[PDB]
Amino acid sequence: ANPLYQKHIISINDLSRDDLNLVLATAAKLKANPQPELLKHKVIASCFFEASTRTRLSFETSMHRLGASVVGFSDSANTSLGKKGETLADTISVISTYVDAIVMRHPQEGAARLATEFSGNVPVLNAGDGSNQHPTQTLLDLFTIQETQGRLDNLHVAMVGDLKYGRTVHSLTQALAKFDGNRFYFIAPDALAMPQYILDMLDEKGIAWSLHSSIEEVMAEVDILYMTRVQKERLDPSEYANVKAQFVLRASDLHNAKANMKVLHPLPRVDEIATDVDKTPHAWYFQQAGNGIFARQALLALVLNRDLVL
Amino acid sequence: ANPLYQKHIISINDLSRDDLNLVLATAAKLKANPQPELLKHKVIASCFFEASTRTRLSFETSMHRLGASVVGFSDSANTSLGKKGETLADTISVISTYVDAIVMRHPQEGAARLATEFSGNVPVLNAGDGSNQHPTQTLLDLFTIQETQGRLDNLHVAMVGDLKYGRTVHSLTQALAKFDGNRFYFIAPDALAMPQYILDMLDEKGIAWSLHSSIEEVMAEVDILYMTRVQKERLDPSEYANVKAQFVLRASDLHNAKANMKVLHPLPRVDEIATDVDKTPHAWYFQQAGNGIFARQALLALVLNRDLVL
Amino acid sequence: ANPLYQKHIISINDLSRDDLNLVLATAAKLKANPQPELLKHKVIASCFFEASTRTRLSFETSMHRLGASVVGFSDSANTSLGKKGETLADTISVISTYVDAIVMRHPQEGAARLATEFSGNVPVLNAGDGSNQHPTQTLLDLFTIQETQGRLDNLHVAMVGDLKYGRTVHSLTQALAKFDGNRFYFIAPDALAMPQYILDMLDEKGIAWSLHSSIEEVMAEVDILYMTRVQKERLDPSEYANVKAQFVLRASDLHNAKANMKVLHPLPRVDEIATDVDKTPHAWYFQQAGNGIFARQALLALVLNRDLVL
Amino acid sequence: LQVEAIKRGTVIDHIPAQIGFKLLSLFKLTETDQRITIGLNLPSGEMGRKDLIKIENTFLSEDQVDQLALYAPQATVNRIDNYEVVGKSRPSLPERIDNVLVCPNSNCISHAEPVSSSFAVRKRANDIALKCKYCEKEFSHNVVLAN
Amino acid sequence: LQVEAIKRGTVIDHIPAQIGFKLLSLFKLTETDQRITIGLNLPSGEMGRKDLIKIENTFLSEDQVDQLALYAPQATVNRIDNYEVVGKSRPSLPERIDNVLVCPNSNCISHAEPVSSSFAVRKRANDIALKCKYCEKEFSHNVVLAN
Ligand SMILES: Nc1ccn([C@@H]2O[C@H](COP(=O)(O)OP(=O)(O)OP(=O)(O)O)[C@@H](O)[C@H]2O)c(=O)n1
Ligand SMILES: Nc1ccn([C@@H]2O[C@H](COP(=O)(O)OP(=O)(O)OP(=O)(O)O)[C@@H](O)[C@H]2O)c(=O)n1
Ligand SMILES: O=c1ccn([C@@H]2O[C@H](COP(=O)(O)OP(=O)(O)OP(=O)(O)O)[C@@H](O)[C@H]2O)c(=O)[nH]1
Ligand SMILES: O=c1ccn([C@@H]2O[C@H](COP(=O)(O)OP(=O)(O)OP(=O)(O)O)[C@@H](O)[C@H]2O)c(=O)[nH]1
Ligand SMILES: O=C(O)C[C@H](NC(=O)CP(=O)(O)O)C(=O)O
Ligand SMILES: O=C(O)C[C@H](NC(=O)CP(=O)(O)O)C(=O)O
Ligand SMILES: O=C(O)C[C@H](NC(=O)CP(=O)(O)O)C(=O)O
Ligand SMILES: [Mg+2]
Ligand SMILES: [Mg+2]
Ligand SMILES: [Zn+2]
Ligand SMILES: [Zn+2]
Repeated sequence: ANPLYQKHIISINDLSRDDLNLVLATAAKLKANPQPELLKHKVIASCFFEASTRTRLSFETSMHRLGASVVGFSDSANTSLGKKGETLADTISVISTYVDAIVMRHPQEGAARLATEFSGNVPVLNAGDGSNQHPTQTLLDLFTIQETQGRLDNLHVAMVGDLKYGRTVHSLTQALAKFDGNRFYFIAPDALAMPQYILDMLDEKGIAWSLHSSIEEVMAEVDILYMTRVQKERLDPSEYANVKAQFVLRASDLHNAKANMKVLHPLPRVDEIATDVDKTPHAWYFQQAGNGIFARQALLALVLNRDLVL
Repeated sequence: ANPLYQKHIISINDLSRDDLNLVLATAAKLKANPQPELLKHKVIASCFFEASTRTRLSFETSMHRLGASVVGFSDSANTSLGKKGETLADTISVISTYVDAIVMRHPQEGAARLATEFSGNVPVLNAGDGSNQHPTQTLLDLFTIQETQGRLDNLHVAMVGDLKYGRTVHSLTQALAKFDGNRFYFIAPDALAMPQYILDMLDEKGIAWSLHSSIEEVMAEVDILYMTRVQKERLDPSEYANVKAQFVLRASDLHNAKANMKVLHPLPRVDEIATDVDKTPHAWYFQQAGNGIFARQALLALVLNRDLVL
Repeated sequence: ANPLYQKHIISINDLSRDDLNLVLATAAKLKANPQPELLKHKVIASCFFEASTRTRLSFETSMHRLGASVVGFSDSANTSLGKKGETLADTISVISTYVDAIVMRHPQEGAARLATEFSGNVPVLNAGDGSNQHPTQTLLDLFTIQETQGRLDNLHVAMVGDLKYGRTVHSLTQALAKFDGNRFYFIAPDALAMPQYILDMLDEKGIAWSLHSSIEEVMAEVDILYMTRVQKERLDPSEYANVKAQFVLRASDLHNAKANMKVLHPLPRVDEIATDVDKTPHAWYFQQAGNGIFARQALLALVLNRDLVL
Repeated sequence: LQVEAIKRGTVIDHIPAQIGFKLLSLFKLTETDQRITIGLNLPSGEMGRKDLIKIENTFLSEDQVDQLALYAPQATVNRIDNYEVVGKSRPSLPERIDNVLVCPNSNCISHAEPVSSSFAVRKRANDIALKCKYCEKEFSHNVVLAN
Repeated sequence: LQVEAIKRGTVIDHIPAQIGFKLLSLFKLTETDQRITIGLNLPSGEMGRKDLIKIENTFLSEDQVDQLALYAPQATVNRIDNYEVVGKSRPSLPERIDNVLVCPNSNCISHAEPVSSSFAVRKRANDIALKCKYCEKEFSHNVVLAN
């Protein structure tokens, strides 16, 4: 079987470079040549305990494109966990008797990891756990970088905004650090800096990173400009001075960008990317979102099938 | 056609022993040999006006396993009944022009019965109506007892907790009373006793039942120990002294149980079953839940198909 | 100085029979011969941190009938304790630099006692502290019992309703127990029984008391029928079965009542005394309430004025 | 002896078994720089098994000795000086217990406010009843927890 | 020797001051009938002051010994039989610590749910890093020890 068959997908920290390349190669194949019946007779749970537009809808669309069925919920309010006091543990214990895989997003860090301890042989795919990890976002992010840059090595990547609570950049930084010669630029308010456990990992691997107080400092040298939203639903009230976006990208700020540079954003944006950026050739956040379909089909196919031959 | 073809499934009181055995026999067949296209081209409404995890998800998973499509809602808040003042009657009147069967759970006793009066030729399956009936729970309960005990006759069954509001034990007691020589033990607070209409039925049939103030009194003789949750969303405020579980099963309490005894619970549990019970060979509430798939597939297959040949 | 001069008045348990008699003697005197200027140049705080009609309004009226001025609040919501997070300790520490006495009611037991530890030389008068004590209620009650029965000894006294949370009957039972040969009947639901510390006190003093499940049992021998409201704002949710009055006195219940028997109630009543009782000669709860003026005038005179009124 | 003699301080002898640790925890006796020697589950001819606490250069007033009465009513408190027992006393039931206990009435003012806990102590039947200075409710000592 | 030698059991030596009493709590060491002797604030050659705990006929569980590495890295665990030291070692840092610690991340799922805590352990030269199995956040052991 392929290395990802029947594996839980919880944290980028558990995945190798080869694992990531496998998903990306499989994504490119499915995009080029769809497999409408690959997951026929599979039923998959989509269990979202906090809000989502892109992650839930692309995941479910992906399941349907491969011929699987879907059950689940987008709100926990009408589950027995919402109304009758049921633990997450018991919730996972019963749902895992119904379905072939569980896709879950949850407001508490570690929820996906905990689910794996109650799901027996049923693989759990982490659609986001609090401010911790967001593996499938990273998969589609990598895919999009690979598509536009032709490579995952020797890139200049800037990450902007809320890096402390951005589960997107935690997963993405760890993934890009598995490749060679990547250089990182962290542009964030002090209160929302990239956490030390990320930085230490970069140091241990001899990867160059630096802090900057403006996009302008690095605009001329970046291949990927990854913008993020302030995670206000995660902020401690003591951090409320940081609610408004501190860095606001406008079309005029792109004047000295490399022609090949792409602006990414896992979305949704509030104000950190002005709408006049949308029509520039650098805007690629909607194309990025669209790539969620191919990454997530790829992941589903690899976890629920022993072998794929194109 | 089979006796259950196109029948409403509202109350165990309307079903015979033969009906119950038919579902159980059909459940065993489907578990052994799945029929992925049995309900192809059927569309089924899953209409939940109160919370559910197991009943809704297993029902919908069951529909997909047989190849049917599903529409419905898990919250009534965004139906026209929730926002525009529409009656349940009218709601059933229109939905029954769309679908081949209606699965419904509702906080008011009698709602499922009322639905049958507006659904014309469309069968209604009661997923729970207030504290009244819960037929499909009983179907999976019987299936699980049959599997573990080898029989539905001459059993010693203990039911513990909120028997007044437990729609699960109302349906289950009526079903087991259709079989021979079963003996019942009711362990409940006085305020939440098994209702008199149940007891009278047991008396009319010459079935032995008795009340007990502890599990310990009966542990050594029970084949099935059926635990229940206090139905706090049903309690009158005058009954609030009974909110906490009065009977708490722990691993240590099982020391004198029959080796073959199984602990069941329709779920969710709050505290009435401690987690140290989960690893004992007597814990069977998760296996029980899993059996909801086969009972509910069986029921759907029998209601929507004239004939099944294995 | 008189024995009560500058004394805190917190609990009947701290007062002797002589103290009680002194208040009543003083009350009789001021009623016969008002002293409108006795407390001229006093300023007294009326500090109510939970609801009151009778206690606050009669205390304040008494202050004015004696020539004193009044400051305070009837709601804590707009004090700095209510809005700025101030402790009760600091509230008392500042108010006691302003006034000559503090009258306080509070929803926590022990609040008045606490106030005395921060009020320096300024007397605290407990107008009710949670379900604990209500000494000035007891003073007016004793005055009323004495008025209508001619004595405070050798009486048959029934107390009905919520005895567990009635600060009224805690104080009154302790007071009457300081007189000789009184006999008590306690008519309460088991969940709201008279507290053990009261009963132990009766037993040490050799005082006869008994429990009864109906008013009718004792109607023929009671001199004082002391009715109480169920203290719903003090009930645990687990005691919500007792919210509704379990004993409802109506005019027809009074047929075999002694001619001298008075019905008392510290008020407010809900339904425990039907309005048809109001016009019978046994109804004395409004007269009782009016006696609060004489008792509270007396107490203020004794606490704030060195000499005995004559 | 397994726990050697001291030059100066207090020796609490004849502590019932399982109480020695409770005393150290409750009265914060280890919150000092003075040398402490403790024996637990020691044999006794008088009690069978016993605990023993020695605290050097530290002395206990009659009141402090009395606070022990609730846990070790038949303990012996030895005042040691120049290796010599210069005083022996036994705990007497105190009039009150302050600071260390918490009132079990959840609506008591003592929980919200900067005051020290305080309970009056009395013998009731064969039990010890504690009456809170603030709320005036009375409890069996068994249900009155420590901080 | 204020606290004398024992026949068979365990002697935990070189426990830093104000830690010995904490060990008696955490490891429920006094919840036994076995004879126990404790020296607190004893003079020490290498430490100046120390605490010392002796438990007869009793040995520590594994990882309870590696819990010791967190609370008292410099402590010496002596295994004693027939009045002789036969096992002598200092507890080394384990990779993993389960059950006893609390994740300081308040939004960690480990608080709300019935699982056992679990941390991976590594040294950063000036403190110890504890990494939560669940939330994947890393903390100084100084911060985790505020359970
Ligand atoms: N320098 C000293 C002297 C006395 N002790 C202790 O003080 C306690 C009691 O002193 P002592 O009167 O000498 O012993 P007993 O006669 O047995 O006293 P009692 O009869 O009350 O038990 C004993 O535990 C003893 O070890 C001590 O620790 N250090
Ligand atoms: N039968 C024994 C033997 C030794 N000890 C204690 O065990 C500890 C260590 O044993 P030992 O090697 O004899 O002492 P040291 O040589 O000083 O060891 P270290 O180098 O660790 O200080 C000492 O505190 C000693 O009192 C004991 O209580 N009972
Ligand atoms: O200071 C002491 C006292 C006693 N012990 C130890 O406790 C045990 C008793 O030694 P003791 O001599 O002190 O007890 P006892 O005969 O006086 O009898 P009681 O008054 O306690 O009823 C012995 O095992 C001894 O080693 C000490 O180690 N140190
Ligand atoms: O078993 C023991 C060990 C030690 N002690 C007491 O501890 C003190 C130290 O005596 P030690 O002999 O144990 O210290 P040390 O020379 O071994 O030097 P370190 O290992 O501590 O660095 C002495 O005061 C002694 O009374 C005991 O009472 N009992
Ligand atoms: O919310 C963000 O800002 C980034 C990221 N966003 C998404 O995954 C997109 P969505 O919330 O619509 O599924 C996330 O962590 O949830
Ligand atoms: O809720 C219970 O305690 C028992 C019973 N439970 C169920 O049916 C399981 P669920 O509510 O998750 O569908 C019910 O009557 O709803
Ligand atoms: O509230 C009661 O039922 C009795 C008693 N009532 C009064 O004091 C009358 P009031 O609340 O109007 O001042 C009390 O304890 O507050
Ligand atoms: Mg002795
Ligand atoms: Mg040494
Ligand atoms: Zn109190
Ligand atoms: Zn954590």
